[PDB]
Amino acid sequence: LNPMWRQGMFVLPFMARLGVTGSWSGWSITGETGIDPGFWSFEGVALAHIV
Amino acid sequence: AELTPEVLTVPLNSEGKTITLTEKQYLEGKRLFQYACASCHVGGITKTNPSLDLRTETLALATPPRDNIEGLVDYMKNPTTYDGEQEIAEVHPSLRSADIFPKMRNLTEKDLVAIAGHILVEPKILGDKWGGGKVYY
Amino acid sequence: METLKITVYIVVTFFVLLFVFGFLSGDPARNPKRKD
Amino acid sequence: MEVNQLGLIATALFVLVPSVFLIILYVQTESQ
Amino acid sequence: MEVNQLGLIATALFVLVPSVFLIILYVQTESQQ
Amino acid sequence: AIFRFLLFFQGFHNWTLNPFHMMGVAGVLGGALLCAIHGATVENTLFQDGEGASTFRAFNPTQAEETYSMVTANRFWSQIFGIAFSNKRWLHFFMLFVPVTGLWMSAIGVVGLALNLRSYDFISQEIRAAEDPEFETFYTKNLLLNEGIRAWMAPQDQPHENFVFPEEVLPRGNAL
Amino acid sequence: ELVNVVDEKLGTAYGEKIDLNNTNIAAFIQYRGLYPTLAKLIVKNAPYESVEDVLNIPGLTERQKQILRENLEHFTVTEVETALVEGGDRYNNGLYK
Amino acid sequence: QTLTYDDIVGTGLANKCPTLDDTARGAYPIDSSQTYRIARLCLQPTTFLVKEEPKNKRQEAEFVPTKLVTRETTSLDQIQGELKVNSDGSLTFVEEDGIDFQPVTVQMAGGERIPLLFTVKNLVASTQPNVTSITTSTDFKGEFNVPSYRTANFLDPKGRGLASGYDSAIALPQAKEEELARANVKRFSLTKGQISLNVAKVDGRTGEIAGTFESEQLSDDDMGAHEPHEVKIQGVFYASIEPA
Amino acid sequence: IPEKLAFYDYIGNNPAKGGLFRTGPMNKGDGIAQAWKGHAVFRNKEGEELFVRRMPAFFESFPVILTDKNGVVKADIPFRRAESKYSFEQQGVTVSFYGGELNGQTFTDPPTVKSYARKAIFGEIFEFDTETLNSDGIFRTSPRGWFTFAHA
Amino acid sequence: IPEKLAFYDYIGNNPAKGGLFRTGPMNKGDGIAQAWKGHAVFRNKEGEELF
Amino acid sequence: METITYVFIFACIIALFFFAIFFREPPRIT
Amino acid sequence: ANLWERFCNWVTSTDNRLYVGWFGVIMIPTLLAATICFVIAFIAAPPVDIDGIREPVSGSLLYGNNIITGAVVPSSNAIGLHFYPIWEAASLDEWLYNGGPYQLIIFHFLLGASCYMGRQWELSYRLGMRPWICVAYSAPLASAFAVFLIYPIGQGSFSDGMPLGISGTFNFMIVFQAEHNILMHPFHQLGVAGVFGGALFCAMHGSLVTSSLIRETTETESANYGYKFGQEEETYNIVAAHGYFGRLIFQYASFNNSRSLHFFLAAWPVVGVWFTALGISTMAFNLNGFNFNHSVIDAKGNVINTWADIINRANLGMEVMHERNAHNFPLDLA
Ligand SMILES: CCCCCCCCCCCCCCCCCC(=O)OC[C@H](CO[C@@H]1O[C@H](CO[C@H]2O[C@H](CO)[C@H](O)[C@H](O)[C@H]2O)[C@H](O)[C@H](O)[C@H]1O)OC(=O)CCCCCCCCCCCCCCCCC
Ligand code: CLA
Ligand code: CLA
Ligand code: CLA
Ligand SMILES: CC(C)=CCC/C(C)=C/CC/C(C)=C/CC/C(C)=C/CC/C(C)=C/CC/C(C)=C/CC/C(C)=C/CC/C(C)=C/CC/C(C)=C/CC1=CC(=O)C(C)=C(C)C1=O
Ligand SMILES: CC(C)=CCC/C(C)=C/CC/C(C)=C\CC/C(C)=C/CC/C(C)=C/CC/C(C)=C/CC/C(C)=C/CC/C(C)=C\CC/C(C)=C/CC1=CC(=O)C(C)=C(C)C1=O
Ligand SMILES: CCCCCCCCCCCCCCCC(=O)OC[C@H](COP(=O)(O)OC[C@@H](O)CO)OC(=O)CCCCCCCCCCCCCCC
Ligand code: HEC
Ligand code: OEX
Ligand SMILES: [Cl-]
Ligand SMILES: [Cl-]
Ligand SMILES: [Fe+2]
Repeated sequence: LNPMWRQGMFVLPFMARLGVTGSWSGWSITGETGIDPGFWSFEGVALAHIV
Repeated sequence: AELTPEVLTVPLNSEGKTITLTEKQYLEGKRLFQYACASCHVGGITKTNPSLDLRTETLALATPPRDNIEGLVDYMKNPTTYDGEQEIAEVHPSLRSADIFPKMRNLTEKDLVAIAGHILVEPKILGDKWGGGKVYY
Repeated sequence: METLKITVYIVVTFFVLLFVFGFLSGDPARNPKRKD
Repeated sequence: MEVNQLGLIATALFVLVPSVFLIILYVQTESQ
Repeated sequence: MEVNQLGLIATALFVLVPSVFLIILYVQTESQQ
Repeated sequence: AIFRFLLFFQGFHNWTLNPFHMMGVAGVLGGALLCAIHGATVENTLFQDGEGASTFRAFNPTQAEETYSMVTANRFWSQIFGIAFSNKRWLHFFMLFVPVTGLWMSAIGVVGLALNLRSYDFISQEIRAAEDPEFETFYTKNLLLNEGIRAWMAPQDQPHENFVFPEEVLPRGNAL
Repeated sequence: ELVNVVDEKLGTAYGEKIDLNNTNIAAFIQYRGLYPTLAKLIVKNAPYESVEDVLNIPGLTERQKQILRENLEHFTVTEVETALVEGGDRYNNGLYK
Repeated sequence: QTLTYDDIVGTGLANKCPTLDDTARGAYPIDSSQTYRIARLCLQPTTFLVKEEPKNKRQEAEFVPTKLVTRETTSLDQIQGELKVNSDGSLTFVEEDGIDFQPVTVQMAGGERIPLLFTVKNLVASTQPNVTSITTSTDFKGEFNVPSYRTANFLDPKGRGLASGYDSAIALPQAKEEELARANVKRFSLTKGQISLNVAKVDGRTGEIAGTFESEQLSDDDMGAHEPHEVKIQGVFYASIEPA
Repeated sequence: IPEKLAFYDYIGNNPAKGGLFRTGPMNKGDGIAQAWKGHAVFRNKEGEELFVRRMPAFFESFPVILTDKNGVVKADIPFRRAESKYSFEQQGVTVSFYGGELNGQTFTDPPTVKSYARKAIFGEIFEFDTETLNSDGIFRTSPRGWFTFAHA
Repeated sequence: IPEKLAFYDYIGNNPAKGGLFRTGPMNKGDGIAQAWKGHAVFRNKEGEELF
Repeated sequence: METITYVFIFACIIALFFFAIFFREPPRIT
Repeated sequence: ANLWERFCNWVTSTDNRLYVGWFGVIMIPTLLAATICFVIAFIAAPPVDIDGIREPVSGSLLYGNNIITGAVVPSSNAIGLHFYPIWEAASLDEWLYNGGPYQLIIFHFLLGASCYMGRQWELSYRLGMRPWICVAYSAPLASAFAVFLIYPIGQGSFSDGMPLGISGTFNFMIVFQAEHNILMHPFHQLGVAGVFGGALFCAMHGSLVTSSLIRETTETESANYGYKFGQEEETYNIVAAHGYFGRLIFQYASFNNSRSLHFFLAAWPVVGVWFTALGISTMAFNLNGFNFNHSVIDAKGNVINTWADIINRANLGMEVMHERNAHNFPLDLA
């Protein structure tokens, strides 16, 4: 009932569209808790663009 | 104010008899208290057991009452717990235990009177401060 | 974590060796007056 | 009136930033 | 956090107004020489 | 007595949180740094003007020539720190400016404290902390320190107020 | 509804006598003969339904009963309060001097 | 063979309950005449599960996994107590004493720290009737007390407490107090927990037993500030029995 | 007693109670005063009249101590409870109001009585609207204060 | 009927219901959706169902 | 918003560092 | 022309915009590591259990801090002086809770700062300079060692080292005053004298030189343009400056030797700061400030309070309140 598109997320769905789904804090946008996304998490993608 | 004979007059025993210390006695008892006792009893408290202090009111409720020269002299020779039930020479400095508390070795009978007298005089001078702890520093 | 530890050990050793061998490579001589 | 709080800053900056840009270009044209 | 909402325009103008004044003065110096 | 004044201003005025005090601190420390760094620089870019190992002798107060190399000093600092002075006049004016400005700033803060116009609190922190007993910052921790100081020092330091605080009212952490 | 139970307990006999079910052990130094031996025994054998229950503590010498008897009038009992008895707080409540 | 202090120290082995060999599948007989005690009971947790909050109607939450952030400080050990024989052949262990609590903080996905007092305080656990032997299928089931994670002297970061501290938000002198009541008035929860010990190994010679445990308790409520979470704990245990 | 006179006898109107970055009108802090609640009179269980020691301007916070006409402490709100002697509960402190909104009312339940005691350290007790300006409860200085600061 | 599916049958999630200067997330308008209240069936006095 | 402001100002100073070092007015002897 | 000799020649090159050098081979990485971890932690680290009591302290902007209150929080008292690199944690989540970043930052920074001092010697040598600027910098550097390493060693824990925060700095110095009465310690007194005097002498020297600049410009231009970079003549008149200052006090209280004067400028603050660094470093071993508590008594034995007793009252209020849930026993021995 509170998906990303209700929350004004614009780039989150572009990361999700191609496979990035989880966060370093351990949640996934699919609702799965406890995933280990690796480096290529939302946070790691952002960091890479900054670098 | 000054160190008059009234302040220097303290109970000798439970029966109510008294004794008037000289100033020399008082000063000598203070020094011997620093030498032998203050490492735990600075200010009239007890660092290793703060529930028991050297205020006259606490000593009066001790068994054998210790609010007097005789009570205190005896305590320094054969200390008991507050209710009198067990002797504690093994963990409290006393003449009985000068083997393991060597500062007590060189203490004469009149030294003990001086120590005892200082303990009884000091709350008359400092009041609440004596045995009150940091709150009164 | 062990991979990370390995990496730091190797990174650190590498830099410490640069430092030691750097200063053993005739450092007194790298000045603008009397080189020896 | 329960207006949008960021409206103030959006308006302020909307004015300030382009105006300052024109003032910079104008003042340095004059001094050459 | 429940901060003063004007703290932001206070901060923005505090940076912006004096900075712009220095920038103006420097650019017109450079195009003198 | 002055030490006591410093401690008063912490417990009562929270003076360390005052941005006018903070600029003063930067001025005093900035001046001390300038002092040590300028003296050191001059002494370590001296021209060899004499044969002796005491370099002091090799100065004449009437000589027209600079006694140290501003150019070597400028290269040194440009390469150690990235920027360096190039103008001896600006350098020395900066040394005047920094500690003088710092002290003027703190004077202003003290004027505010004449009125108890303190930089005591951050309102946003207190609102959250009041509502959220797990929120803790170094800011909240220092105010508890300030509160210890006020209650423990005021009876003796303000005798004319006849403050009597019984033991049970003194704020105290555990055991201590 | 939200009340501080320890404040609330100060408004009971606890606030005026030695409560055998709740009061920290250093309060037994206020009367003679009680500390440490009897005070130890009282605390270990709490709770009590009556102040007179203390005298049925298995093992009292007749001297100890007479000390308790003397002192009954300085004693009270109230319901055990978890906040005062958890944590070992009846032996050390973090107050020293 | 056994280890010295200097062998253990720094290894993490101090936080681990003793194991039994996998050959230890005997049985320990009970003489309803004799009396017994547990001389050492050791609970070592391996897993911490928290129930989530599912927001919508009749979905009911799941137990999700968590990350331990407080390190090897989790085990209960040196617990001792009566092991009783009841009229009906059941055994009841009554906890007398021991190191029967450890504060633990685990973290949930999303960053939320969840602290809890992992405990078996006042544990009374009973077996089935007609035991007469502790075997590799004996189960203990019981319940224990979970006192408040902080005790009454604990002062919050604005100095408010139960047995000590301020009784108001002193930094908001003229604020409305009603909204602050939940945070200004500390209370001291005391809740029950539930545990199952499943014996899987038994050394009939030495009295030692070992198995698996699962317990269920509430987390910290910060002296009434917020609602607790439900917590599930899994691990291994070891006990030593003795004729008393 | 006119409400206006009573409102001067209240520390929230004291210009030395503000802060440098506590901005805006005094109403934004304690709120908009609506009414005098009345004059609070504290008595202990023995019927002695007790007096709240007033907060001096220097103190951001201040304890709650009650004194008799002689200055002898007879009640307080304790920090450490374990060894307290002067709690409102132990001393049976009550509060009665004369004048104002609460004239003729007596409160006996300790937490309500402590509540008014915490306000009496500020002097006379008032009712404030805090919703209208979303007042945060923290004292601000007056124009007397801001003018002096600026001009000095 | 799963909540997810019902939530799609709601005009508040139709992207053609907004406005150019109505800013932010959809949750700043109708709110953060919490639950399906259920499917409402309207009847008249004669028991006939109305839509 | 306050977090963004703080980090923005910090970022601006770091960028200023870069220009003051690498794009300074070069000191030229006389 | 050998590959290693080429690298060595780039390392020590005097033609690099920033000098690298051998000390810099260590300094660049370790300062980069410290700086990057600090920036990220100050912005986004979660709360850290500094005193080991499971009482986490929020220090970062994202968890409700501002610039003044934020800090990278010292590592947990539970760790003491144990080494807590990342690879010793079960997870980064754990390392964050216990204060690992603080250890990473301070150890890299101390190394990098130590190499900073060496780099100052090193370029001085390559440029044909005298060597001792790095000796001046040893005063600040020793001071950082004191509050980040020495004091934690003596007290047994990095949880009592200075926080990397503005308000944490203040917490540190308040609690230092209650546990050590630093104000009454003569080495702190000398540091105040080095720092007040340094500012004084900074102002003096800058105003005296500025007072005696030789007219080289008009009223309508900054006098700064009267000095040109690398001119050989002095730009002020030190004999005019000596003549003013020696009449302001008396003649022999004024320098007429520029070399002595600038040496004095260097010596005074450097040495007062050495002592204050030494002050922190010896209070690390609990040789505390002077104690005049109850030193004055009257003929009866009443205490007569002095301002030292008033200080003590303040110190007590700091002692009894700090780390308010962390002490179970009556003496705060470390
Ligand atoms: C200024 C000019 C100077 C010029 C210099 C030129 C510039 C050079 C560019 C440098 C830029 C530096 C950028 C550093 C960013 C740090 C990234 C970080 O720390 O990110 C690290 C991430 C963080 O991981 C996640 O970290 C998370 C941390 O959570 C925390 O963080 C969350 C916020 O994200 C929430 O707050 C959450 O609640 C909180 O707990 C969780 O713990 C996850 O479990 C965990 O996966 O790790 C990972 O997954 C990724 C990597 C780990 C893989 C594990 C294998 C071991 C790794 C070996 C690699 C060593 C490096 C090689 C050296 C090479 C030498 C040739
Ligand atoms: C890093 C630590 C640090 C630093 C550098 C400073 C720096 C400063 N502090 Mg802060 N301070 C700090 C920490 C620090 N403080 C802390 C932790 C506290 C506790 C809250 C305080 C509390 C504090 C207070 C309470 C005050 C300061 C003040 C000051 C300023 C003093 C200015 C000065 O030189 O006065 C020295 C005095 C003068 C310059 C006045 C005139 C002196 C004349 C010329 C004397 C001439 C004497 C003559 C020669 C004869 C003497 C002879 C005799 C000695 C024998 C300065 C900005 C003061 C301030 O801000 O004032 C505006 C102030 O009142 N500070
Ligand atoms: C003598 C000047 C003066 C005085 C005493 C007042 C006093 C007052 N005004 Mg008024 N006002 C004034 C001038 C003045 N005003 C001017 C000139 C304007 C036009 C901008 C206004 C606009 C105005 C408005 C819009 C409002 C007031 C309001 C108020 C009240 C509360 C103000 C407050 O919160 O202050 C807060 C004060 C501060 C936060 C202190 C600022 C300190 C600055 C930041 C220091 C700068 C330091 C500097 C950088 C130093 C470094 C330099 C160095 C490096 C060289 C108070 C009665 C308010 C009110 O209640 O109205 C009904 C309100 O809403 N005033
Ligand atoms: C491809 C462009 C794009 C798109 C589609 C979005 C889309 C979105 N953003 Mg994002 N965003 C973008 C670029 C974009 N963003 C950029 C570049 C930034 C940095 C400034 C942001 C910063 C940002 C933030 C900070 C936030 C969003 C949020 C959102 C959501 C709400 C948008 C809203 O209310 O707009 C409202 C749109 C308007 C009011 C329209 C402005 C157009 C006016 C008419 C100006 C043009 C007039 C022009 C000057 C005329 C000149 C005439 C002259 C030539 C003659 C939405 C999903 C919000 C959200 O929900 O976050 C989760 C939010 O908080 N965005
Ligand atoms: C990521 C996030 C957000 C991080 C946040 C981190 C954080 C905590 C940051 C907070 C920052 C913070 C708020 C700082 C507060 C600072 C503050 C109080 C500001 C003070 C402002 C103010 C104006 C104060 C008034 C006093 C004042 C004017 C002080 C100025 C001090 C100052 C700049 C002094 C100089 C310092 C300095 C290093 C000088 C070097 C000079 C120099 C290169 C000398 C070398 C040199 C010497 C020679 O002799 C010669 C011959 C030559 C040639 C030569 O070169
Ligand atoms: C009725 C009855 C009974 C009453 C009678 C009472 C009575 C008669 C009273 C009246 C008394 C009377 C009539 C008057 C006479 C009184 C009398 C003469 C009293 C003396 C007054 C007095 C207190 C004076 C104050 C003394 C004072 C504070 C001086 C201190 C000196 C001092 C410590 C100075 C520091 C100097 C120092 C070493 C260096 C300065 C720093 C320095 C590095 C400067 C930089 C610098 C220096 C240079 O040099 C040059 C070149 C340059 C470039 C440069 O950078
Ligand atoms: C490996 C080494 C890495 C070192 C990196 C350090 C780089 C940072 C140094 C400062 C760069 C910016 C200086 C710009 C300004 C700058 O370009 O000044 C350049 C200026 C040049 O002086 P000149 O004498 O050439 O100029 C005189 C004439 O212009 C007269 O008009 O130098 C001075 O003024 C230096 C003294 C003030 C310098 C104080 C700077 C230190 C302050 C640091 C502030 C930190 C706040 C941090 C908050 C987050
Ligand atoms: C120097 C010779 C002295 C003297 C004259 C006294 N002490 Fe001590 N003291 C210590 C402890 C732990 C206790 C409590 C013992 C117990 O009851 O368990 C005491 C008690 C006393 C008392 C009785 C106080 C009372 O209220 O009855 C007296 C009169 C007394 N002491 C005198 C601890 C220490 C020390 C720690 C090593 C040392 C040293 C001393 N005491 C020294 C002395
Ligand atoms: O940690 Mn920081 O602080 Ca140096 O003492 Mn002990 O410990 Mn804690 O207490 Mn006081
Ligand atoms: Cl603290
Ligand atoms: Cl402790
Ligand atoms: Fe100079």
